[PDB]
Amino acid sequence: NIAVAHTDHLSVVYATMSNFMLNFTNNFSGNHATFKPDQYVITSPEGSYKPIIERQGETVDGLTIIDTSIVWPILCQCTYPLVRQSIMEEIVYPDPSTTLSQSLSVAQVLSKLTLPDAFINMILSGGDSVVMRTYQTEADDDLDEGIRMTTYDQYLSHIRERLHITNVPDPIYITGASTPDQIAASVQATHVAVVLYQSGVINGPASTYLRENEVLVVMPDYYDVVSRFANANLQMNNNRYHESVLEIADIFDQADFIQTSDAVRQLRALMPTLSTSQIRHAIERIAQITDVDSTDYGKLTLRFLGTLTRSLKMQNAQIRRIRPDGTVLRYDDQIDIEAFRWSRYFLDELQLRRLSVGLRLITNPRIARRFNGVRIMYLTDDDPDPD
Amino acid sequence: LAGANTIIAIMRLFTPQGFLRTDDLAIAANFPRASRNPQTYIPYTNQRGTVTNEFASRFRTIVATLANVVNERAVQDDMQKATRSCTKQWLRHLETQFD
Amino acid sequence: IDHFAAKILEDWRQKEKLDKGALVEADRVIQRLIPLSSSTYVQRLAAIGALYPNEFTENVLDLSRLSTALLQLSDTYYQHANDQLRRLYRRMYNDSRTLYMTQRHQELLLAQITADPNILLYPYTYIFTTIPTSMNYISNTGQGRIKHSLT
Amino acid sequence: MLQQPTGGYTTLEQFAFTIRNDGTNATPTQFLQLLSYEATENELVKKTIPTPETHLPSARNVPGNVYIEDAITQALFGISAQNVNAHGYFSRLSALALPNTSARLGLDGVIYNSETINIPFYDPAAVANFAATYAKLGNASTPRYRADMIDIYAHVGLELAGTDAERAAGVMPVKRAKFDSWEGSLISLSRDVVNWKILAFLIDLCSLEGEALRAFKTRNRDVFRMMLFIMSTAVAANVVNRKVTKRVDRVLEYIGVNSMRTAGRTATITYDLSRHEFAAKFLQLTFTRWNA
Amino acid sequence: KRYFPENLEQNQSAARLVSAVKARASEADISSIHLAIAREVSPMFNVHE
Ligand SMILES: Nc1ncnc2c1ncn2[C@@H]1O[C@H](COP(=O)(O)OP(=O)(O)OP(=O)(O)O)[C@@H](O)[C@H]1O
Ligand SMILES: [Mg+2]
Repeated sequence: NIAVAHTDHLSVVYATMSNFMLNFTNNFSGNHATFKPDQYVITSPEGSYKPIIERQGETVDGLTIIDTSIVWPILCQCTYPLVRQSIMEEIVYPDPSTTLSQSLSVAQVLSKLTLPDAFINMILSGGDSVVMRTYQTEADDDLDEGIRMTTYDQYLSHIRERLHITNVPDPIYITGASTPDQIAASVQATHVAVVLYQSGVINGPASTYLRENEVLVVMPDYYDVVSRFANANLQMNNNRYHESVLEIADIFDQADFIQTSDAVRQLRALMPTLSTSQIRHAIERIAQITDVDSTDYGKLTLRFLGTLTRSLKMQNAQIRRIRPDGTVLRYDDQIDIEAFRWSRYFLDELQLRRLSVGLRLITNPRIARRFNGVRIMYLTDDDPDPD
Repeated sequence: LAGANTIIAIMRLFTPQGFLRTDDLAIAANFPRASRNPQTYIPYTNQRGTVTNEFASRFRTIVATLANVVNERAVQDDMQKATRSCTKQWLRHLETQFD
Repeated sequence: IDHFAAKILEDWRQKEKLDKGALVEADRVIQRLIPLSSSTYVQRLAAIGALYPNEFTENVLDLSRLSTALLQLSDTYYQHANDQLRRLYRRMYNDSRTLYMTQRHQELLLAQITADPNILLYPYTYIFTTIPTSMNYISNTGQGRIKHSLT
Repeated sequence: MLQQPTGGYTTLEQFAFTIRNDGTNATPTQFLQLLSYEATENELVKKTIPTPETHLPSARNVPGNVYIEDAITQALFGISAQNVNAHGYFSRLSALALPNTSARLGLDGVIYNSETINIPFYDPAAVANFAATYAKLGNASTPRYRADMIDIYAHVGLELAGTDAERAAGVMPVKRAKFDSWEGSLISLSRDVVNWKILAFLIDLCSLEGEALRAFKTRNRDVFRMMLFIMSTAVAANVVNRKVTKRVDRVLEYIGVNSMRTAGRTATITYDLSRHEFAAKFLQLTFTRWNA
Repeated sequence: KRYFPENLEQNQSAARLVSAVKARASEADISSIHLAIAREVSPMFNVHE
């Protein structure tokens, strides 16, 4: 008696609601045996990931507790427009405009909601760095010159997760049996110039390759590292190296992953040393400068949401499925949707387009009117040219 | 040790992130010092990069290790199963405090 | 995975019967499926599946847990001592959407087209040459202890 | 009207094709010199291209002067173009296909319905030749007539990355193209190509015949390859940059393999599905003309 | 205090966790904090426990 209404009416309401803008995920497959929701997170290399689905346990005003008892009223004490037909209720066909205008409002809010965060994290993306020592293979090398090295710990904390995000084969261990051509094949496979060391002394042609090509060897530890190389030149020595920082931009160069323009490079060079709290302060000030427009329904969703965003690092934040076992899977072209391959710093295509023009504006010689350095000297001011 | 790798690996979280420093100024000042060659171990060094903090990144690998530890923990009670995942969330929040 | 497994088994039995040269009523020349979009593991199944590896004729695989064995086989082929088979398998794994077939199949496809000109068959295909392997494994699934006579 | 020379319209200095590079107006060939290739394990083997359909789509009654050139060049290399099949004004090229039509394809790349004063235009016979094939771009979208968007790219690879030997063999390893590069190089290249007067190249490719045609194919091979390069960047799965001793080398992987990818990226111009069917149809036609 | 993410302190599953943390978290007191800092460099004449 109820089944006619559940099948012939409710079904077109589920079908129509399936098309709504914000119902953005698959709900089921029909297989109880195997259906597990896809589990994306907003992972970053310099922080823990935020699962999008979590047992956060907040009831969202009782949204997440499920009373099965509700089937009883349905079967027994409820009426339907179809079941009633002996009065004939006309069916209702609600206007699109009410939900659409709401869905759009939400999309308008949450689109721009991230913007100041997005901009700053877009600038700072190249700024993450690893400490690296540069030992000198030969006499009269400038301290910048020579084989470059970093602890395995630094490769883990920074370089490796970014290799996962960039979706490339893992860099080869070099055993000293290794030909320079193999190291070349590795660097061609993983576009960052890096090779993990494994064991054994490394032959000299390979060393000249690691020097000429500025490959960053990843030594497990700095214990008598000169023993590791066939120092036939006998210039290399454990006390002879130069430690320095290496920015992620100085290694990686993927376009929508890591801003790497000489303009942003320069802008970053002008920056003071930064804590995460200083960055958060930047974001809050940029937010306070531009009070974003929103429709009244958008202010309503905003205050409903409706507070902090600051807990999550977005340094090179990406969207990636995690395995239920908890490992973060590399992007898969055949599974994950294409729009997730690179968060484009969470900016719109048009903003990126304008952003290149602006980088042309900032880097312009004519507006470089902060001047550094000065010269105290005691001359007469006879014919004053500022130049 | 051959069979107990996870123990040693957990133990490596306890290794200090500072450096050993000769008491240069105290030597120059001729301050009393019972050690033949004076020095103290400073718990942490200055940040050298413009953005990354070597200390906070260390803590990140620590909480990651621990999250793997809690994750690998067998539990039988349902509440224990719950506090497992909650422990994981609270770790992931401590990470940001530390940062 | 389980579907791809059963189909790989079917095409291997079929190709085995074809290679013996017997006339056979193959309902379709290449029995195995062509993933268009799948996880990694399916792409491995497709790869070793298209290899028609000697191991199946030798019964080196255990068919009771087929896909597992198939995954396992793929791994050896992923790091095979033979450069030819390894480069071949890698190639098949990177182009999973392409159907791979030996020439002796391809002539059957051409015959099938010459018979019915508007027959539809999968557009994206590559004709690899089968790589010979000399390792004649003894094998026998099924009960019975072996009573060796050592030399 | 512009009379067509003994060579193509491309012989005129008015129609020179030149991408900007290193502070000068480089000919496409001396940019193609900068390209280098990392071969991989995969093989591209070119199948025979299917013959383009006999059907020429109707040029429906459009009162106005369609800007055909701009449309083709933006469906091909545009930084923002999409739904190129929605309007379907490419069919308008068919109006030029008739003998003795009053329509003229202007050097501006407009299709005037009538000959008009002070607007120079191509010789109507040659344009009828060019329209006789490229009007079929109008049915790039119709289900009966879409081009393969997967197989044709192997041909692209051969005509771009191919060595003379790999080309004669008809089978080359899949290659990873690369070149020492400046900031925003692929966008600058593609915008420098969107400006090209490609109708000159197309009209000469369709009209010229005999030895005079063959000299075109050699002289303008590099131009074809440059367009091919912008397309191949449009379909490349990824476009990494490599740091190397304070010099950056842009690397697109891979030449000759359509990834079908449609999500945008800063590095290169992007195809919507419609632009995939468009470029694939364009390639079917253009290669079908190119090999004869 | 900043011990718990919002609103994990409110989640029912977290009780056994939250209480555990609350068993450990001493209230801040500058004398004790400064003392913890100073003990790092002051000499130890009676083995600490
Ligand atoms: N049999 C295979 N066929 C094709 N590719 C493989 C194969 N095995 C591994 N790979 C590739 O090499 C990487 C190796 O991953 P890893 O071996 O750590 O775990 P896995 O992918 O489960 O493989 P395995 O099952 O061998 O452990 C994978 O990312 C995969 O892309
Ligand atoms: Mg069947």
